[PDB]
Amino acid sequence: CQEGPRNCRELLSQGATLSGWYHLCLPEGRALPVFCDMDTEGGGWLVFQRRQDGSVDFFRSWSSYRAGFGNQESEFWLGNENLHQLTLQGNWELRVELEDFNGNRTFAHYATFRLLGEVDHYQLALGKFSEGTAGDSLSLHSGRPFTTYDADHDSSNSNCAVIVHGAWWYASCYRSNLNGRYAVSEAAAHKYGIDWASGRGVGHPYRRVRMMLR
Amino acid sequence: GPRNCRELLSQGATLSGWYHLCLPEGRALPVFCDMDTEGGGWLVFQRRQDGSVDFFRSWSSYRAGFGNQESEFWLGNENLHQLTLQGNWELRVELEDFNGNRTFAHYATFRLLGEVDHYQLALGKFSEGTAGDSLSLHSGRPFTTYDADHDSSNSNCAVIVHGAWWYASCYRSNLNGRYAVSEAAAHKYGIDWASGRGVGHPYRRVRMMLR
Amino acid sequence: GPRNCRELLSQGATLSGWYHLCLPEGRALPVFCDMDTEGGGWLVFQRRQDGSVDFFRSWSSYRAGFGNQESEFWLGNENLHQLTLQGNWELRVELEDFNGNRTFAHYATFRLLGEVDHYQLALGKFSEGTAGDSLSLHSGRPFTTYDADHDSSNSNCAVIVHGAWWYASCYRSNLNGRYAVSEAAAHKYGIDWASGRGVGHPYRRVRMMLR
Ligand SMILES: OC[C@H]1O[C@@H](O)[C@H](O)[C@@H](O)[C@H]1O
Ligand SMILES: [Ca+2]
Ligand SMILES: [Ca+2]
Ligand SMILES: [Ca+2]
Repeated sequence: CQEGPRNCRELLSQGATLSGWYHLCLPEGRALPVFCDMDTEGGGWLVFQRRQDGSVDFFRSWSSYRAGFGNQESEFWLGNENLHQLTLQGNWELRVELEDFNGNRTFAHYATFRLLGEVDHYQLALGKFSEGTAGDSLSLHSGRPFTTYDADHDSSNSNCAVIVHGAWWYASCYRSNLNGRYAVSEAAAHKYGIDWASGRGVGHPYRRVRMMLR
Repeated sequence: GPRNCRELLSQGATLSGWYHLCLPEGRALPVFCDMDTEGGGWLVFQRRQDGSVDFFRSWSSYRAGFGNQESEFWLGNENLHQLTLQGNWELRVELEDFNGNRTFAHYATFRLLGEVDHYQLALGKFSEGTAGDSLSLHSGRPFTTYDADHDSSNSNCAVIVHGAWWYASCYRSNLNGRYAVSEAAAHKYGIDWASGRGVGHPYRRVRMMLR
Repeated sequence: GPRNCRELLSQGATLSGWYHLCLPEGRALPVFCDMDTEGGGWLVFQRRQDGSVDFFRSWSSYRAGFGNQESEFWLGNENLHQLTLQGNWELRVELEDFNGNRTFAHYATFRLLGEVDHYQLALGKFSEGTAGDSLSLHSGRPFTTYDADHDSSNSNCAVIVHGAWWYASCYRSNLNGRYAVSEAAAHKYGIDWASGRGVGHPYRRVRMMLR
């Protein structure tokens, strides 16, 4: 990792103005492909999660969430270890984008986002809510470890990941569940899906979601 | 690094997609290469498909380029100037209507002058094309955006027609105009090619390409 | 990238998509890596899925590769020969019918000889596969295109069946064959796998991949 840029803002500043896949050079000297959104809200956003069509299975294990998974062309999770390494230094603001089946867009912004390391179960450290038409459904999850079906760290007598078919910084269980089970419409919706409580509520999911940092 | 798409094709890159070019300033430039059409080696510098990207942008935005490699984009006037400094690049314009019929226009050469000359279009002869000629009018004219009026109208054509182009008063083509998903949704001024479907009768997909 | 998709995955490349491999000669080769299927690390060298790309192509086109990163392609015979000069590459064939049913075929090893040997297929033993074995017949045979007949037939298999393959007289598999959008539009010879749906009963989606 022969130098490279440290984030999407730096790529943009350097003249990379089209959104798409770029390599960042991580602090440890490892190259990482990432999707940079160079257009929304001034550009320079590192998109680390995307839901679009239900083509990719998000009901995955600790190791899968740790390393990342999915398809560049469609849906993915960048990986918790990548996110921890990226967010160690610098202030990264979080933007969440949501789109319902009508094509109505809503959003949520948070001042900072950081994940602790694997020993701390990639615990979420979330900054304060700034603004968002979708409302705040992630603050509850701040301070909580990540749990998957094979790594129960939540505050429930059960395994929330198993219970609600996802992976997240579950409590018992959630106000948000963006790595939840995909549904192509309300009819096909699951009890627990790609939900944002303060927007459309539990059991009433979104068609497209993105989570992004700048 | 490679300086264009034909160079890339010659070295064995035979699949159409995104590649990196090396600009004179030692800058890496992502570009879309069409490695198939008419033998291949075409740098696609503008694409419209779905209305997902806003094309009503400022001088600075058009100078730098904007958009999404996954969908619609404008490569950027400065990028285009630097690319076309040398060589004679042929221009191919591809249009697709709402029924899916494709038509085209071919111009012998395409070059943009520098920013001091307002990215003036230098265009060779229309050679052939089922879409007919709707760019010759614009040859020799500076680029105009809503915040930088260089056209031949007392008003600002970019504002009147909601786009950016080498406007006169105002246009025979307007490929950076406002997107419309169907006819029914058509704007008075849209993604238009006057010799093709005419002003006010837009296309669903457009590509502008150099080779 | 390193030598194959497994090595990329092992270095942290966990998202499926287009990566670069560095070939023996020192040429960078864009390839698609599937980082998920059966643990991931598969290099996909052929993909069919729409019919948007013409697969009835010449010897030199099959040598160099052709298609679109976003959709259908053939990686190229010379590329495959270079990749398989070293290492052990298992072949996985993925087939999908018009109902979404997915079947597979696995072979222990896969290698292509050089051009002087007409990119002859060197195929290992069929291990398992719900689609059954329809490539074993083709092992040890030269590749054939409409402009280069090397098959075991008095005719040109590539012309008769409209594709390109390691034809005998003619085939039990024809995955580079003419696309069909339905079972109703099916051709005498199409994208066929004898032991699967059989000759004349084509698939909607196909991938050929190595690990
Ligand atoms: O029993 C699980 C439940 O946990 C709640 O806190 C959450 O609001 C619901 O979405 C549901 O997941
Ligand atoms: Ca628990
Ligand atoms: Ca004016
Ligand atoms: Ca013969």
